[PDB]
Amino acid sequence: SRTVITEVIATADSQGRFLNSTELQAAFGRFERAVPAIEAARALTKNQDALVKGAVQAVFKKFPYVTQPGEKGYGDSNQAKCARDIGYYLRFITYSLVASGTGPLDDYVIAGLREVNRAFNLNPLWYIEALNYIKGETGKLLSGQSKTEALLYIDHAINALS
Amino acid sequence: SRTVITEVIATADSQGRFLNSTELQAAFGRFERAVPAIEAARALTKNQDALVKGAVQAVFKKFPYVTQPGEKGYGDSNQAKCARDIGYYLRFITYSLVASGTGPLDDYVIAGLREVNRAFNLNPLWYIEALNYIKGETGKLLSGQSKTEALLYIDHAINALS
Amino acid sequence: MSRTVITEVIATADSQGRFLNSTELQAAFGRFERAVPAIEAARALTKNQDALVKGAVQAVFKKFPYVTQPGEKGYGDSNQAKCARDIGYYLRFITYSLVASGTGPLDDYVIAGLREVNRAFNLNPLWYIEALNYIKGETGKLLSGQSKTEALLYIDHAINALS
Amino acid sequence: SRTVITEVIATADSQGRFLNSTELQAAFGRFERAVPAIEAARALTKNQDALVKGAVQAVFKKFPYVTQPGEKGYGDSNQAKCARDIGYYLRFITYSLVASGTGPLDDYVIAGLREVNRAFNLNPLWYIEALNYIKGETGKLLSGQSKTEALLYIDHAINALS
Amino acid sequence: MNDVFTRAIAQADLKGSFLLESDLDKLASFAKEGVKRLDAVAALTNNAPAIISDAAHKLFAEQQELIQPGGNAYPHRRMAACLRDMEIILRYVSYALLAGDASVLDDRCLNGLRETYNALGTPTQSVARAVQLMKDAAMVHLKSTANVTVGDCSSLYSEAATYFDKAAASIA
Amino acid sequence: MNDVFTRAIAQADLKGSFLLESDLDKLASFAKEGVKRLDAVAALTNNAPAIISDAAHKLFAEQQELIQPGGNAYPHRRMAACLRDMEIILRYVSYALLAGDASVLDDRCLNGLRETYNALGTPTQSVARAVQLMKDAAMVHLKSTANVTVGDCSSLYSEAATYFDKAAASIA
Amino acid sequence: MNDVFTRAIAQADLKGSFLLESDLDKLASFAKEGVKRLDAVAALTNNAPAIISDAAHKLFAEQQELIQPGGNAYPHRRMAACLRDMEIILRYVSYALLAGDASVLDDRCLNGLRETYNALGTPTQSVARAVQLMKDAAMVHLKSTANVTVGDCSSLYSEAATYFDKAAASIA
Amino acid sequence: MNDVFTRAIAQADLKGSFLLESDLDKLASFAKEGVKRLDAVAALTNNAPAIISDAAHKLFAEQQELIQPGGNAYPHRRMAACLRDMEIILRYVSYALLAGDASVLDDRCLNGLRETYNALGTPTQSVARAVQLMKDAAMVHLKSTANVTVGDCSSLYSEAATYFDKAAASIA
Amino acid sequence: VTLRAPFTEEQFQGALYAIYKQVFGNTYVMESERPTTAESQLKDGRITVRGFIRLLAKTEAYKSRFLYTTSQNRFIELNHKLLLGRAPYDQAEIIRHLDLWNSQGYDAEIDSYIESEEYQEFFGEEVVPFFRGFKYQVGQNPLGFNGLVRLYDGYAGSDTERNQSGQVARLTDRLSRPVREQSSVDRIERLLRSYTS
Ligand SMILES: CCC1=C(C)/C(=C/C2=NC(=C\c3[nH]c(/C=C4\NC(=O)[C@H](C)[C@H]4CC)c(C)c3CCC(=O)O)/C(CCC(=O)O)=C2C)NC1=O
Ligand SMILES: CCC1=C(C)/C(=C/C2=NC(=C\c3[nH]c(/C=C4\NC(=O)[C@H](C)[C@H]4CC)c(C)c3CCC(=O)O)/C(CCC(=O)O)=C2C)NC1=O
Ligand SMILES: CCC1=C(C)/C(=C/C2=NC(=C\c3[nH]c(/C=C4\NC(=O)[C@H](C)[C@H]4CC)c(C)c3CCC(=O)O)/C(CCC(=O)O)=C2C)NC1=O
Ligand SMILES: CCC1=C(C)/C(=C/C2=NC(=C\c3[nH]c(/C=C4\NC(=O)[C@H](C)[C@H]4CC)c(C)c3CCC(=O)O)/C(CCC(=O)O)=C2C)NC1=O
Ligand SMILES: CCC1=C(C)/C(=C/C2=NC(=C\c3[nH]c(/C=C4\NC(=O)[C@H](C)[C@H]4CC)c(C)c3CCC(=O)O)/C(CCC(=O)O)=C2C)NC1=O
Ligand SMILES: CCC1=C(C)/C(=C/C2=NC(=C\c3[nH]c(/C=C4\NC(=O)[C@H](C)[C@H]4CC)c(C)c3CCC(=O)O)/C(CCC(=O)O)=C2C)NC1=O
Ligand SMILES: CCC1=C(C)/C(=C/C2=NC(=C\c3[nH]c(/C=C4\NC(=O)[C@H](C)[C@H]4CC)c(C)c3CCC(=O)O)/C(CCC(=O)O)=C2C)NC1=O
Ligand SMILES: CCC1=C(C)/C(=C/C2=NC(=C\c3[nH]c(/C=C4\NC(=O)[C@H](C)[C@H]4CC)c(C)c3CCC(=O)O)/C(CCC(=O)O)=C2C)NC1=O
Ligand SMILES: CCC1=C(C)/C(=C/C2=NC(=C\c3[nH]c(/C=C4\NC(=O)[C@H](C)[C@H]4CC)c(C)c3CCC(=O)O)/C(CCC(=O)O)=C2C)NC1=O
Ligand SMILES: CCC1=C(C)/C(=C/C2=NC(=C\c3[nH]c(/C=C4\NC(=O)[C@H](C)[C@H]4CC)c(C)c3CCC(=O)O)/C(CCC(=O)O)=C2C)NC1=O
Ligand SMILES: CCC1=C(C)/C(=C/C2=NC(=C\c3[nH]c(/C=C4\NC(=O)[C@H](C)[C@H]4CC)c(C)c3CCC(=O)O)/C(CCC(=O)O)=C2C)NC1=O
Repeated sequence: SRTVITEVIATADSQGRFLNSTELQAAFGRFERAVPAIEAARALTKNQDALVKGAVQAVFKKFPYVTQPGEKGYGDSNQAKCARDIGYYLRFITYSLVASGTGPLDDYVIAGLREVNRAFNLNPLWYIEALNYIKGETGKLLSGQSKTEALLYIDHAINALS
Repeated sequence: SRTVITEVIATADSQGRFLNSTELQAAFGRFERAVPAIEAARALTKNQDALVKGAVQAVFKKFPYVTQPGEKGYGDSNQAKCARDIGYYLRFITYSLVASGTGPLDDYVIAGLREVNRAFNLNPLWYIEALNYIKGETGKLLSGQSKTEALLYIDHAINALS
Repeated sequence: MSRTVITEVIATADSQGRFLNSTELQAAFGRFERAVPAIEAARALTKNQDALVKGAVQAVFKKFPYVTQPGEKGYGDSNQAKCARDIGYYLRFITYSLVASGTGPLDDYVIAGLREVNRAFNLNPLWYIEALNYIKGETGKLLSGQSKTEALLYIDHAINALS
Repeated sequence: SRTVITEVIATADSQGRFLNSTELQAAFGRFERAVPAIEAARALTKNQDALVKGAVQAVFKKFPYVTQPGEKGYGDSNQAKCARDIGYYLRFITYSLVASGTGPLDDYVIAGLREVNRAFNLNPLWYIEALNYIKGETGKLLSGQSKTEALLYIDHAINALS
Repeated sequence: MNDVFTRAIAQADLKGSFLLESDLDKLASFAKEGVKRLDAVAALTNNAPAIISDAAHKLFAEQQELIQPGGNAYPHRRMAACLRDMEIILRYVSYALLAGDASVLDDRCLNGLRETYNALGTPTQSVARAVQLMKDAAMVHLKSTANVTVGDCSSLYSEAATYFDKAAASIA
Repeated sequence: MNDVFTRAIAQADLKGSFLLESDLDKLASFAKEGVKRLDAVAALTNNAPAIISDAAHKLFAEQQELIQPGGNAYPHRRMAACLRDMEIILRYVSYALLAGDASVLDDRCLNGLRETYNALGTPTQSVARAVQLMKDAAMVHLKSTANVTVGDCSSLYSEAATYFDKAAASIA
Repeated sequence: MNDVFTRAIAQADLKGSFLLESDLDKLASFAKEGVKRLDAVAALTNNAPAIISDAAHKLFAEQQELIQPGGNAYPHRRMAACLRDMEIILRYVSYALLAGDASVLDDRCLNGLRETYNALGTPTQSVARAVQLMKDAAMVHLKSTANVTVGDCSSLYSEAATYFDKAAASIA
Repeated sequence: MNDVFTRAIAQADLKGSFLLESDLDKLASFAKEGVKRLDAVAALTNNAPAIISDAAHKLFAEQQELIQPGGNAYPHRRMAACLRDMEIILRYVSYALLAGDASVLDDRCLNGLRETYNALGTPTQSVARAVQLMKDAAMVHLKSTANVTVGDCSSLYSEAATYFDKAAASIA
Repeated sequence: VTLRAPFTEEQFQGALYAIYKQVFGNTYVMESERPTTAESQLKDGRITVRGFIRLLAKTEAYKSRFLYTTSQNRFIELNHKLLLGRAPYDQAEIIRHLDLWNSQGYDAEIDSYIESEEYQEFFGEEVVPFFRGFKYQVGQNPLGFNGLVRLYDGYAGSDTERNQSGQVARLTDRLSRPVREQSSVDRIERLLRSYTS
C-alpha cells in the first residue's frame, strides 16, 4: 500500500539514499497521530452495523425511485448486496484510519471504481449519499482529533466517488 | 528551495491531484516542529561570534600541519576566509533550521559540493571536524528537542562533507 | 573489455555496422608503429621493481612525515609493506598501459571507482600523487626519447585522475 | 583400518591364538607384491592431474546434457567440486594400492555412499564412467601385474558404485 | 512493499473482516514504542559509513584472498561494488527496521541477489560474512546512548538482528 | 573485447605478475607483423561484396532447396537476411583479424547465434557452409599479391582460417 | 495475422503455385457472403457492452466465490481487470469473425494468455465459463432479425461459436 | 513416554485432585487442533528427505571447513552419520510436534547427547546451526497449503519454533 | 504511432492507448492513474511524446509496477525493454545504470534512457516506442534478440507486479555469464586449492 511510512520509504528508495531528518519527522508525526486514529478505528468498528443500515435506508430514502420493481433497488439479494457494499467502504475507511494513509482505499476501492460503476450501471450518487450519512453519524459518534481524522478519509472517499 | 511544504506541494502536483490527507497532515507536523526550531535558531544565532572562533581554533588544533607555514591553514587571509566560510555554514544551518528542512542548506552547500572542494584543493575533513565541534557546542547550548534538531542538521551537513 | 586503440576502432565500427574504413586503419597503423617505444619503456620499468617502489614509499614518508608516527595510517610494519604493494600495483598498471598503448588497463583496473575506494578506507590522494611525482623523477632519468614521452604522458594521466 | 595384515591381526587376536602358516604366508605374499602395487600408485600420482581433468571432460563427453544452465551440473564451484570428488576417488584408489587391501575404499567411500548419493541425488554412474576413463588410461600408463591389481581395485570400486 | 500495518490490513482483507481488537491493540503498541524505532533507524543512518568501513576492514582481514590478484574484489571497481553492495544491504536493513517489516528487504533486494552473485561467480559466503560484520558494527553503534534518553530497546535489537540474519541467510 | 595485447595483460594480471620478457617478445612481434595484419584486414574489407556474392552463388548452387518456395531463403525478404548475416559474420571475422583474438568474434557475434537460428527455424548447417564458402572465397582475395609488397604471411592465412572455422563450428 | 484470403495465398505459395480455380471459387463465395459476415460483426460490435454485462452477471451469479474475500475478482481493480479481459476476448472474436480465420486469436488474443493466468493464479475454468456465457449472450444478439433482411446465417453462427470454443479451449 | 495429556494426568496425581473444567477446555482445544497438527506432521514427513538435503546444502556451503580433509565429516562415513543425525532429530521433533509435548524429545533425543558429541569431537555449535537451518527449511513446507485447506496455525508454528529452540539450546 | 503537432482529436486517444500499452506493458492502467495534466500538456504540444513518456516513467504507477517489487537488475531490464524496445546487450549497461541510479536518483536513471542518443535516433521526439530487438538492430549481440524473445513471452502476457513469481529477473542470468566467465578456468583451480587445503 502507500502509508506515510511506506511513502517515505519509497521516496528514500527510488532516490537511492538514506532517510534524512525530514522523512523521520514525517514518521514522527505519523506516530503521534496514530493513537487518535486507532481510537477512531475502534469507534467505527463497534458501530459497524448501525452505520451500515442507517446508510442503506438513507440512500433508499434520498432516491425513493430506486426501490420499486424493475430497477436496481428491488430484490432482497440486491439490498443485502447494498449492505455488503456499504460495509466494504466502511471497512476500508477504518483501514485507512489504522494505517493513517489513504493507501487501502486507493488499492481496494478507488483503483477500478469508475469502470466497475459504469459496467454494472451502478451510480456514485448512491455511495456519496451513504458516505454522507456515515459522515453525519460519525460527526456525533466522534469528537476532537479522531473526529476530523475520520472525517478526512470520509470526504476523501466522497471526492473519489464524485 | 526544499521544505516539507515543498515536497507536499510537489508530490501533490506531480500526481496532478488536490491535496489529500497525508501531505496536509505532514505539513501539520512540520507546523508543530516549526516554532521550537525557531527558538533553536535564536539560540544558535546569539552564539555565532563564539562559534566561528571555536570552529576556526578547532581546525587549528586538531590539525597542526595545516597551520604550519606553506600550507592551507597558514596565512591571515586564509584564516579570515576560514572564519567567513564557517559563518556562512552556520548561517545556512540557521536557514535550514527555520525552514524545517535542509533545503537552503542543501542548495547552498551540498548539491555538487565535492568538486568545489576538489577544485581549490580544500579538504572536507577540516569542515567535518569543525562541524563536529559545533555539534559538541550546540549539544550544551540546547537540550531536548532543540538539541536533537540542531544535531540532526549538523549531522546532515557532515554527511554531505563526508 | 579493456579499451585500446584497436578496441575503440573495432567498437566504433561495430556500433555503426560497417567494416573498418581508412581512418581507423590510420589509427591502427600509427599505433602499431608507436608500439615499439612503448614496449621498450614498459620493459625498462619492469626491470625496476624495487628502485621505484622503495623510492616511492620513502618519498611518501618524506613528504608526509606525520603519517609515519603512531596513531595514524602509516604506523605498522605490514601497513607500509602493503603500501609498497599499492605502489607496485600502480607501477604495474602504468607498464600495462604502456604495453597496450591505451589507458584501458589503467582505467578499468584503478581509475574506475577510485574515489569511492579511496574515501571509504580514508586514503589521501596526495599520497599517491607525491609517489607518482617521484616516479616522474625516476623516469626522467631512466628513459629517453619517445619512450620517456609515453611513460610521462601515462603517469600524468594517472596523476590527473588521482589529483 | 582394513588391510590384509589387519584382518589377519584381528582374526588372530579376537580368536586368541598365535599365528601359523596360512596368515604369515599371506603376509609373505603382501610384502612381496608391495613393490608392483607401490610403484603403480607412484605412477598414478605421477599422472594424476591428466586423469582427473580428462575424467571431467570424459563425463561431459558422455553427459553433456547434465551441464547446461539450469540443472545440477551447471555451475563453476560445481565443476571445482566435480574435479575435487573424482580426485578423492583416484586418491583412495592409490591408498588401496599402497595398503594392498580394499580397506581404505571400504572405510572411507564404500562406507555409506549409497544414502549420501540418495540425499544429494548424485548418480553413481557418473563416477562409474569417470573410472572407466581412468582404467582406459591406466591400461597404457601401467603394465603387467601392476596394471592387473590396479584394474582389480578400481573394478571393485565400480562394483561398490554399481 | 508493506509495513506491519499493511500486513495486518492484508490479513484482514484475506479474512474479509474488520481489524480485530487484539490486532488494533498490538498496532497501537507498535505505534507507541515506534519512537524507539525511529531513533534506532536514525542511529543506523548516521553511523552507516562507520559500519561499512568496519565491515570492510574485518572482512578483508579474515579473507585477504578477496584483495589478492584475481581475488573477486581485486580492482578498484570490484572494491567499489563490494562497498556499494554492503551499503545497499544496510539501507534495506534500516528500511525494514523503520517499517517493522521484512517485505521490502526480501522483495526489493534479496529476491535474486543469490542468483546475481552466483551468476558472477561471487563467493556468497563473503557477502554473508560482510552482512554479519555489518550487524555487529550496527549493534555496537546502537548501544550508543549519547544525546538521547535512556530506556529499553531489546525489541529493536532483536528486530535488527533478525533483519541482518534474514539478509545473511537469504544470500547464503 | 580483448585483442592480443589486452589478452596478454589479462593473463599477466590474473596471476598477479608483470609481463615477462618472453611475453613482451611475442607481443612486440605481433606489433611488427601488424602491418601485414593491416594488409590482410584491408583485403577482407575491400573484397567483402565479392566474397559474399561468391559464397552466395556457390551455396545456392549446392542447395537449391533454400531458394525454392517453402525454403528458408525463398521469400526475397529472407534473401536479404541471408546476405546480411553473411556480411555480419565476415565483418566480425575481419574484426577478430585486426584485433588478434576471437574475443570480438566469440562475444559480439557467436555466443547466442545457434539458438537464435533454432528459434527462427533457420538451418544452421547451411549457415556453417556459407561461412566455409566465405573462407574459401576470402583466402583467394587474401592471398592476392597485386599492389602490395611481397612476403610470407602463412600465419595470417592460418589465423583467418581458424576464425572462419570457429564461426562455422559455433553456428553449426 | 491472416484472413481467409491470405491463408489460401500462403498455402498456395507453399506449393509454389497459383491459386487453383477451386480456391478462387471458395474465396469468391466468401466475398459474396461477406454481407452476412459484416452484419454478424456489427451485431457483435454494437451489443458489446450488453453482452459483456450480461455475461458478467451470469458468471457472478453461477459463481460467487470470485467476489467474496480471497476470490479472484474482489477489489475494484480485479473486477475492472475481469471486465477488461472479457471485453478484449469479445473484441478478438469479432475480429476473427470479420477475418474469417482464427489467426488473430492465436496471434494476439491467446498468444500468452494461459501462461498469464497460470502466473497470476486466475481460475482458467472460470475464464472459459465467462467465454461460454458470452457465447450464449452473443448468439442471441446475432440472431436478432430486427433491422436486417432475412437469410440463412447458420454457418456464421457456427463459425462464431467455434471461435468462442477455440478461445475457451486455449484459455482453459 | 509422557504426552501432554499424560503430563496433565501426572500433575493431577501430584496434586491428587480431579481435572478442572479449564483443564478439559485446554485438552479439547488440543483435540480440535489435532487436525491442523496432522496436516503439519504430514508436511514434515512428505518433504523430510528434501528438507534434510537442502538444509545440509546450506550448512556445508555455510561451513566449508568440514567436508575438506581433517574434518569429522570428511571420511564420508561421517556423511552417513551426519545425515542420519539430521534425519533422526527431525524425526523426534516431529514426534514432539505430533504429541504436542516436548518430553519425548527430551528423553529419546537429548538426554545425554552433549557428552556424546564432545567425546566424539563433534563441535555441537555446528549442530546448532544445523537444527536452525532445519527449521528454516521446514517452516516453508509448513506454510505450504498445497492440496490442503488454508488456515491459521500460528500456535502450531510457534510451537515448532520453540521445539527447535529447545533443540538448539539443548545441543549447544 | 506518430503525433504530428497539428493532429486532431481522434488518434490522440490512439496514441495514448499505444503509450500506456508500451510503457507500462500490457498491464492494465485504470484511469484513476492517468496523469490528466500531462495528457492536456501533450495535447497542445507543450510537451512532445518524449516528454510525456518521461513523465509516465517518473509517475508513481510505473515505479509501483516495476521498481518497488523488483530488484535493480529486473528494473534495468524492464527500463530497456519498455522505454527502448530492446533487451540489454551486456553487463556493462547493467553496471552503468545501477551505479547511475544509486548515485544520482531514479530521475537521472530514467533521463539516461529518455534523452539518450539511441532514443533520439530510433524514435525521436514524436514516435511512440516499439519493440525493435526482434529485427537485427545495428551493433547488437545475438543476446539482444534472445533477450527480447525471453522478456516478451507472449502478446497476451505482460510484466505484471501482481504475480506469484514476484516479478523475478528473467535475463540477468542469461546476460551475466558471457562477459564474466573467461576467468572461470582459473577460479576453478583456485577453488580447488581452497578446498583441498
Ligand atoms: C471494494 C469492494 C467492492 C465493491 C465496493 C464493489 C462494488 C459492486 N457492487 C456490485 C453490485 C450492486 N450494488 C448495488 C447498490 C445499490 N443498490 C441500491 O440500488 C442502492 C441505491 C445502492 C446501495 C447504496 C446494486 C443495485 C448492485 C447490483 C448491480 C447489478 O447486478 O446490476 C457489484 C457487482 C456484483 C458484486 O460484486 O457483488 C460490484 C462489483 N465490488 C467490490 O469487490
Ligand atoms: C556561500 C557559501 C560559501 C562557502 C561554503 C564557501 C567555502 C569556500 N572557501 C573557499 C576558499 C578557501 N577556504 C579556505 C579555508 C580552508 N583552508 C584552510 O585554511 C582551513 C583548514 C580550511 C578552513 C576550515 C582557504 C584557505 C581558502 C583559500 C583557497 C586555498 O587556500 O586553497 C572557496 C573558493 C572561493 C572563495 O571563497 O574565495 C569557497 C567557495 N564560500 C562561500 O561563499
Ligand atoms: C572422499 C569421499 C567424498 C565423497 C564420496 C563425497 C561426496 C560429496 N559430494 C558433494 C557435492 C556434489 N558432488 C556432486 C557430483 C559431481 N559433481 C557433478 O557435477 C558431477 C556429475 C559429479 C563429478 C563427475 C554434486 C552434483 C554435488 C552437489 C553440489 C551442491 O549442490 O552443492 C559433497 C559436499 C556438498 C557440497 O558442498 O557441495 C560431498 C561430501 N565427498 C567426499 O570428500
Ligand atoms: C588494483 C588497484 C588497487 C589498489 C592500488 C588498491 C589499494 C588499497 N588500499 C587499501 C586501503 C589502504 N591503503 C593504504 C596505503 C597508505 N598507507 C600509508 O602508509 C601510505 C601513505 C599510503 C600508501 C603509500 C593503507 C594503510 C590502507 C589501509 C586503510 C584501512 O584499512 O583502514 C586497500 C585495502 C587492503 C587492506 O585493508 O589491507 C587496498 C587493496 N586497491 C586496489 O583494488
Ligand atoms: C539495488 C539493489 C541490488 C544490489 C545492490 C545488487 C548488488 C549487485 N552486485 C553486483 C556485482 C558485485 N557484487 C560485489 C560484492 C561482493 N563480491 C565480493 O565478494 C564482496 C566481498 C562482496 C560484497 C559483500 C562485487 C565485487 C561485484 C562485482 C563483480 C563483477 O564486476 O564481475 C551486481 C551485478 C553488476 C553490478 O552492479 O556491479 C549487482 C546487481 N543487486 C541488487 O538487486
Ligand atoms: C527528528 C527525527 C527524530 C529523532 C532524532 C528522534 C529521537 C527521539 N526519541 C525520543 C524518545 C526516546 N527514544 C529512546 C531511544 C534512545 N534511548 C535508548 O537508550 C536507545 C539506545 C536510544 C535509541 C534506540 C528512548 C528510551 C526514548 C524515551 C522513552 C519513550 O519514548 O517512550 C524522542 C522524544 C523525547 C520525549 O518523548 O520526551 C525523540 C525526539 N525522534 C525523531 O522523530
Ligand atoms: C551481431 C551478430 C548477429 C547475427 C550473426 C545475427 C543473425 C540473425 N539472422 C536473422 C534472420 C535470418 N537469417 C537468415 C539466413 C539463413 N537462412 C539461409 O539458410 C542462409 C544459408 C542462412 C544465411 C547464412 C534468414 C533466412 C533469416 C530470416 C529468418 C526469418 O525472417 O524467418 C536474425 C533474426 C532477425 C531478422 O529477422 O533479421 C538474426 C538475429 N544476429 C545478430 O545480432
Ligand atoms: C592505411 C592502412 C595501411 C596499409 C594497408 C598498409 C600496407 C603496408 N604494407 C607494407 C609492407 C608489407 N605488406 C605486406 C602484405 C602483403 N604481402 C604478402 O605477400 C600478402 C600478398 C600480403 C599480406 C597477406 C607484407 C608481407 C609486407 C612486408 C612487411 C615486413 O617486412 O614485415 C608497408 C610498409 C612499406 C610500404 O609498402 O609502404 C605498408 C605501409 N599500411 C597502412 O598504414
Ligand atoms: C492481448 C490482450 C490482453 C489480454 C487477453 C490480457 C489478459 C490479462 N488479464 C490480466 C489481469 C486479470 N484478469 C482477470 C480476469 C478474471 N477475473 C475472473 O476470474 C474472470 C473469470 C476472469 C475474466 C474472464 C483478473 C482477476 C486479473 C487480475 C489478477 C491479478 O492481478 O491478480 C492481465 C495482467 C495485466 C495486469 O497487471 O493487470 C493480463 C495480461 N491482457 C491483454 O493486454
Ligand atoms: C454500415 C456498413 C454496412 C453493413 C455492415 C452492411 C451489411 C449488409 N446487409 C445486407 C442485407 C443482409 N443482411 C443479412 C444478415 C442477416 N440475415 C439474418 O438472418 C441475420 C439476423 C442477419 C446476419 C446474422 C443478409 C442475409 C442479407 C441479404 C444479403 C444477401 O443475401 O447477400 C446488405 C445488402 C442489402 C440487401 O441485399 O438487402 C449489406 C451490404 N451494409 C452496410 O452499409
Ligand atoms: C491421515 C491423518 C489426517 C490428515 C493429515 C488430515 C488432514 C485434514 N485437514 C482438514 C481440515 C484443515 N486442515 C488444516 C491445516 C492446514 N491448513 C492450514 O493452513 C495449514 C497450512 C495447514 C496445517 C499446518 C486446517 C486449517 C483445516 C480447516 C479445519 C478448521 O476449520 O479448523 C481435513 C478436513 C477436510 C479435508 O479433507 O481436507 C483433513 C482430512 N486428516 C486426517 O485424518
